[PDB]
Amino acid sequence: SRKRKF
Amino acid sequence: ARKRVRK
Amino acid sequence: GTVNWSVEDIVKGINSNNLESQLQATQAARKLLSREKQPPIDNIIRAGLIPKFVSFLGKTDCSPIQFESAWALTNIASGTSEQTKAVVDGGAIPAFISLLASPHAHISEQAVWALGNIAGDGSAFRDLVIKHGAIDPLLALLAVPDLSTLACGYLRNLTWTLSNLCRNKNPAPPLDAVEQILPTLVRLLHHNDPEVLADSCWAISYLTDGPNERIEMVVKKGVVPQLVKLLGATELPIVTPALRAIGNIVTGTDEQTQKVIDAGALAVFPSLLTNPKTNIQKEATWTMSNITAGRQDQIQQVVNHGLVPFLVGVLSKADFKTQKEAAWAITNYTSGGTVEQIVYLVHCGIIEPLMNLLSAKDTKIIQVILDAISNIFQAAEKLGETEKLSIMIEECGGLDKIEALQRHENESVYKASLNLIEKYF
Repeated sequence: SRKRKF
Repeated sequence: ARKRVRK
Repeated sequence: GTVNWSVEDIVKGINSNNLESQLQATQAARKLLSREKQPPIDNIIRAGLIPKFVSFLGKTDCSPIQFESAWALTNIASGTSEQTKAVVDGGAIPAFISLLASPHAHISEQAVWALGNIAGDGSAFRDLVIKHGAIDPLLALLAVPDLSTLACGYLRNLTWTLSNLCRNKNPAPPLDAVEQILPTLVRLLHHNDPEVLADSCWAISYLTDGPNERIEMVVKKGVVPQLVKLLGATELPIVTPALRAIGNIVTGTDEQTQKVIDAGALAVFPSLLTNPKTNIQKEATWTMSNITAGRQDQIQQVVNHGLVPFLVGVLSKADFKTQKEAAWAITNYTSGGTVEQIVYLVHCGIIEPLMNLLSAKDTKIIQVILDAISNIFQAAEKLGETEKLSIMIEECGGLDKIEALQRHENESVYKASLNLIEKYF
């Protein structure tokens, strides 16, 4: 959810 | 390097 | 000799009905295309030589002309996408694939190189090389008990071409192709040559940049411990792609992130978060931000490894992009962390640099910082120490920053700043 892909 | 030249 | 030929002489030689004259003309063309400065690629294309080179690729009875034409076409395919497209339009892909099985090692190597260039042009040509059936022979070339019995340059070329077959998105490589390649790529990731290792790590990084199912495909092969080992390497060309792959993996589910943590990756981040290379610091802080977006036990592992002071450090002094990644990490930490963890964060000195960064000319960082402040304030509310934190924010000049932000152009920014000033100040 709060993960941000490259 | 996406492409390389051979010298 | 064969040096400094004119394109007209090369054309006259290739147009002769003499395979040996054609060989000498093709060698002259190769030498022209191997020039360090302004190789006359477009002039060679306009002369219509690519079809003749492609035809020569099939002269099994004259391996020298095969090698020379493969070299010339490789150097043509090394330039613009239009030039690589010219190479592909001449029918070069199937000829090079057929050449992969040549009994002469140098010819097979040149074919590998040419296919690498073509595939590296982009996802369309990559998938076209795959559709022509290059993966099977490419992998058959590496089907040996020990990779150390193969020539160093041969192995490096094969690894780079495979990496290009793993590269690019929109779309990502076909799933079946990735499954076919991964075992050999893992074997290469355990090879002792720094260039093979770097290119294998680059391939893994490409395969892990996407939906979590790709990350799972990669992680199921058990590469995370080796990725962590390489993350600790001394050679920057290896650490860079290893860090990229680890970051990509921690962009996924909590269990994949946990696989990264269990391999001992966090123990390497004291160096990574202080690495003199700005890109390494930036990507390490991005990885840390994605880890602090995980579960509370994972935030606790970040704490136990003594990494919160390092985040405070990069927030205090670093390239602005790294500082933005650090602000993201702090906000994720405060959003997912317990009250005790947020208190620990405050005790490490986060407030002063966090406030100092509110004077930045980037709206997004201001937003992120304000969400972090709101979360820390919520923790304070739970502990009944909101006034203490308000004093800490005032003494370092943060209240001035929020009051100035009240008149910010963005709407969410002034909304949040006003809300803080109304709830706590």
